Amino acid sequence: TGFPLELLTRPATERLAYFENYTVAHPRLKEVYEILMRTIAEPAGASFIFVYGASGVGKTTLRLRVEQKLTELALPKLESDRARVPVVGIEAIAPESRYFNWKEYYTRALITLEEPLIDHKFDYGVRGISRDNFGKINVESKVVAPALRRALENALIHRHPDVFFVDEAQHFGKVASGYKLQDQLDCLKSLANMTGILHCLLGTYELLTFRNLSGQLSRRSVDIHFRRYCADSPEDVQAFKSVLLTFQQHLPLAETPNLVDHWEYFYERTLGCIGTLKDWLKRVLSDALDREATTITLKDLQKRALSVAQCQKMFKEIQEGERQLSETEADVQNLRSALGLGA
Amino acid sequence: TGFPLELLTRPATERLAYFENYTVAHPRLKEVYEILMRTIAEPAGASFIFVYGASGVGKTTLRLRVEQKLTELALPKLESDRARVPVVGIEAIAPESRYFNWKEYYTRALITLEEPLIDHKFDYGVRGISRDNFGKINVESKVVAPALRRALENALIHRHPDVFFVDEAQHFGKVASGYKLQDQLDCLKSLANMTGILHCLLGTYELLTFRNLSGQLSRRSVDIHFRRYCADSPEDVQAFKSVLLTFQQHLPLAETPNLVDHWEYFYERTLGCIGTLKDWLKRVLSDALDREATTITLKDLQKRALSVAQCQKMFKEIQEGERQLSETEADVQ
Amino acid sequence: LVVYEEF
DNA sequence: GCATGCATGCATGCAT
DNA sequence: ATGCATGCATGCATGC
Ligand SMILES: Nc1ncnc2c1ncn2[C@@H]1O[C@H](COP(=O)(O)OP(=O)(O)NP(=O)(O)O)[C@@H](O)[C@H]1O
Ligand SMILES: Nc1ncnc2c1ncn2[C@@H]1O[C@H](COP(=O)(O)OP(=O)(O)NP(=O)(O)O)[C@@H](O)[C@H]1O
Ligand SMILES: [Mg+2]
Ligand SMILES: [Mg+2]
Repeated sequence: TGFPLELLTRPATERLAYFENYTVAHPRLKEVYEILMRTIAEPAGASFIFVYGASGVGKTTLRLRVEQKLTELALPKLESDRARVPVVGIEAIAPESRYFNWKEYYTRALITLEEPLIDHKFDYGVRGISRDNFGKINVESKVVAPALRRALENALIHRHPDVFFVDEAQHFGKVASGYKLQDQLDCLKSLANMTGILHCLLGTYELLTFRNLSGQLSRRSVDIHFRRYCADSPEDVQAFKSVLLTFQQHLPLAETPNLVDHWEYFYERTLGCIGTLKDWLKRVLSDALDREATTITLKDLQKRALSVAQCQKMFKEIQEGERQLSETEADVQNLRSALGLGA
Repeated sequence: TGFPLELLTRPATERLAYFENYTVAHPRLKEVYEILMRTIAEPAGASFIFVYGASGVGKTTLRLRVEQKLTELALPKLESDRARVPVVGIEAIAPESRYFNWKEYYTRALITLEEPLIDHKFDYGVRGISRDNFGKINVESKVVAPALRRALENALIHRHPDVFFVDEAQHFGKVASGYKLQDQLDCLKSLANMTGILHCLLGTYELLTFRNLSGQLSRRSVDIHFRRYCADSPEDVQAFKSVLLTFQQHLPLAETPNLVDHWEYFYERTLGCIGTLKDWLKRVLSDALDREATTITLKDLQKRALSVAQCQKMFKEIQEGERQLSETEADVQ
Repeated sequence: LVVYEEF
């Protein structure tokens, strides 16, 4: 429908903020969001949710959107059930660490449920972890891992969140030379099992090593593929054109170029990823606002486009990931013959 | 205009002191000074200012001049509010143990920020840390590190210094464990964010590895390369010759020695560093005054010049630092 | 060869 | 065997 | 007479 004309009366910061807050609900995003929401609505004896998408596809934005949706849905019940907390999302390693430190993960998870009215709980069962009636929850550095793990388990059971979110979970594979991938997944499964809280794992195609390592984790896991748009499928091309036209209409500038016709160039420099294209357009708009120009030129797009080498590397990475995730009827027949009564 | 001619009748001590006080504003120093002041005037969201350079270029002199000029600027605003502290600066302490001691650094930062008008913030939430029976602050030994860090944060936010200077910040790199190196800088960053005070770090090329452990550090900080004068480009050679001419004209001696023609030897020993050149010339002038000589000969320069091995090691270190700073980030913007 | 004012 | 720094608990001196 | 605050002794926790 186009951005409102009142934005042009505002300086560059407000226009860029409006463009950043603007979101497009493309059909693939809508389908994946619906699937994930329905999966959260009924875990059905599953402790893991594996959502893997390429870089700049919209996994994080999907996480915030779904978190806000569960918060809004639970609020009417949360008026009377004030003790409950519907969602909680943390990163695996917030400040980069060459290694994943379990203890750091549990400390972050436990501190990421704080509320100003901490009277709901009164206790975690472990010394050195209670706060002095403050919104800031303090964890003593000398507390051993199993005890504060017990505290986190008790907090998760009492608070009863609907789903635990682990964004950018590709960092779980950054083991401190232990090479204990199955042990790490077993620890996470045990946590989910004694806590009864559904765990959602979000990350790139790197975590496919986490996918089917063991049968127990295979049954406990639910696989969701955040598919990108590919130029092979005509409907994907049409959706990409629709996203391009919507972003062209909603970017706050006096005039906009016919960037829809350049869809081949955009797909080449974005690999059909909504998040990457949005970041590219945000960079272009930031450059234009720095220039305070009223138009976008082809050179504006080409200045802050993705490098050729980066596109080549990510294309191969994504194609390999999709081939790994690809399924064929041949596999179904092989499995049926292995079980028996093949046809 | 040169040195005052009246100083020739003054004793040698006065002439030596005058030469020591005299400073040269060579173009690289002026550029670095202006860049540092403009960065101080507007934080631009950067909590750190890194100014690294070869040893003996004048980082300490730059810091001192910045502190003096900032005090001069802040005096009219200090007239109204006496509680505000314009600038706090303190050299980093090289620890005798492998691990850096943050407790001693915090205590010394509190001592540096000491204000004679103690009545403004006489209580930081401390256990007797405030001064008693003497002007200096008496830090209680048994005070734990987190509490004293909280007291330091309270004092910093109460005084709100314009900029915080940490001289010789390369001592921060001194840590017991290799993987533990990542923690000191983020602790200092968290302290800066909690206080909101602009921190500036000065040091040699040793901190370059400590500088760029991640791209976030580059994003959240401003880099200032105190470049030396390189004989490769004729412009730096001309600047070095002009600096030598100025030192020649300002050196308190009866006859001005022709130091310009020996510029190759000076670059051989000073390696394009103005501070080392000033130290060498001060030593030579001291010997000249003690001998009560009238001119400077090449033997005088050779007697007090740095050894060839010292120069080789210094050149190797500075060349390695320059090559490591030649790192490039060619990627999508 | 330009004389430099004191810093 | 030990060193060395830090935290805690108890004893005691002082002030109200 | 008693409560509070600080100084000292000892354990401890890690390192050598
Ligand atoms: N639906 C959307 N509408 C508009 N902008 C979007 C949308 N999804 C993503 N973006 C933009 O793309 C950015 C990155 O999206 P994000 O959700 O981090 O993608 P990702 O595939 O999870 N990337 P990674 O950090 O590699 O996992 C966002 O911060 C937005 O600027
Ligand atoms: N540009 C200059 N003009 C005049 N004198 C200078 C200049 N730079 C340095 N000096 C003098 O030389 C001395 C030594 O220089 P200094 O500023 O200590 O070097 P530095 O590079 O900071 N040394 P360090 O940081 O310990 O490796 C100063 O204290 C001044 O006395
Ligand atoms: Mg993401
Ligand atoms: Mg110095």
